Amino acid sequence: VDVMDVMNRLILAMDLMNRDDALRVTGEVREYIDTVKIGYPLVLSEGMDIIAEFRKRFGCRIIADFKVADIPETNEKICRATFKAGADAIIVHGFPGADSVRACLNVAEEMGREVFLLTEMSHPGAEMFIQGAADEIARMGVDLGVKNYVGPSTAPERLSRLREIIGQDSFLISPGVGAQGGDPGETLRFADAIIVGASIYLADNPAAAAAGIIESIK
Amino acid sequence: DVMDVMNRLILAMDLMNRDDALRVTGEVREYIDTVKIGYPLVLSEGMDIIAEFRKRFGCRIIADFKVADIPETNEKICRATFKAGADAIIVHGFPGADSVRACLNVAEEMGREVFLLTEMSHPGAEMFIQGAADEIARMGVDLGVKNYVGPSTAPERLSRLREIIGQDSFLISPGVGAQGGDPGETLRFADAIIVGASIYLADNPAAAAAGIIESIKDL
Ligand SMILES: O=c1cc(O)n([C@@H]2O[C@H](COP(=O)(O)O)[C@@H](O)[C@H]2O)c(=O)[nH]1
Ligand SMILES: O=c1cc(O)n([C@@H]2O[C@H](COP(=O)(O)O)[C@@H](O)[C@H]2O)c(=O)[nH]1
Repeated sequence: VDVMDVMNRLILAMDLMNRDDALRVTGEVREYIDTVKIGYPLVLSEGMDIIAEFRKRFGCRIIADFKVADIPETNEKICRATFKAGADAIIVHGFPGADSVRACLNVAEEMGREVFLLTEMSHPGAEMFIQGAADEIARMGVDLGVKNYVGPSTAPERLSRLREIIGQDSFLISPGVGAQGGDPGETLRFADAIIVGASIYLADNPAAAAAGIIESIK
Repeated sequence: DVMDVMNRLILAMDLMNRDDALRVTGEVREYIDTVKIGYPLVLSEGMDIIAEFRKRFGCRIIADFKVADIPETNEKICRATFKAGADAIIVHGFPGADSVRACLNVAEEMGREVFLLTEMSHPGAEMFIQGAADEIARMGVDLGVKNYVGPSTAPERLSRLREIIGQDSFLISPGVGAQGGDPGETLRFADAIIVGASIYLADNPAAAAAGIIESIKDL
């Protein structure tokens, strides 16, 4: 169906692990972004309440990057807890199979939230097992009506293939830009938005880093 | 040398509120010294629940977080988890060797354990995990991983996993009870069984745990 709009096509990966730094750095770049990806590094350090804190302080969409990868019954519980904490969307692994994905879709439909299917990863180890399964995982998502996908900026031809599988109407976001070597502009040939973590949050000047990224893709 | 689990029985504590989780665990505390805590409880009550279990029950805690990210992020997850007091963490092997090593690095630094999840118990595991499982297990063996998780619901797969990891490795196995796995059959290959809802949702959890141990008193 209709997919979300991400301001400036840029999603902040907020993986700092203390609340003060996470809030401060996010504050520094709040003018450039309306969507923040929060994962386990921050949540396990500060608690699930950090999600509602971000939404209230910044008025942003929160994607919970929890790479959900359990059996269906447990996946439903994880999704329910996560959406109860205010997350707008959750990222789910496809490698555990269709029942595990459907469990997440069920909860997202009930609660009016979104699932992102992680089809392929950005790190070298992804080549061992994930890469060979990635096209089939993406097709599994398409066949189940998944609208939102995550694929790797560090493998542009794989990202291009993913876009071909999911079609032009699906929403695609892509990590590995900056620290992992992915290029903002090239990634946006295929992705609707890029995800950027440390090259912003570890920068001497995070606002300048975000502004520079946006300048390069204006 | 690997850990010893009292009565070869690990409680999967997947209740999602603190009072029920603590109470039910209290009911069965005499039967077990090792509890597996996952995201259902942790995301509902906070990471402080791990230290609470260790202090109240004196148990080993396995954090079932199915860690499945890039190496940099895996390191962060493991550090947060071990800082919260977890004795061990469960890590997926499907994201590959660098991602597993990141977890081993932190576990070595902090004096804790990694369990490698090689194969899963639910039907969807057939789609992608099953075909990779022997290679994931071999990857673990080649990296010196000593602790493994494999499925009670696929006994011949569990047997194959034991053949790959050898007799000296430690193997725990979920899917017993609710998912149809049998305690005794599973313990032919696994060092311990993991049991969740068939204990924690029972009308009488202590009776359920006692019944399970009674059925394996022989082993
Ligand atoms: O394939 C993937 C999937 C991810 O979610 N990620 C996540 O995206 C972020 C990347 O951060 P960074 O820009 O600092 O490399 C991290 O939160 C990481 O866990 C990734 O790097 N590769
Ligand atoms: O392959 C696997 C791996 C698991 O960790 N688990 C976990 O083991 C537990 C099984 O609980 P139960 O006995 O209620 O089915 C759950 O916490 C689940 O997430 C599993 O069921 N299958």
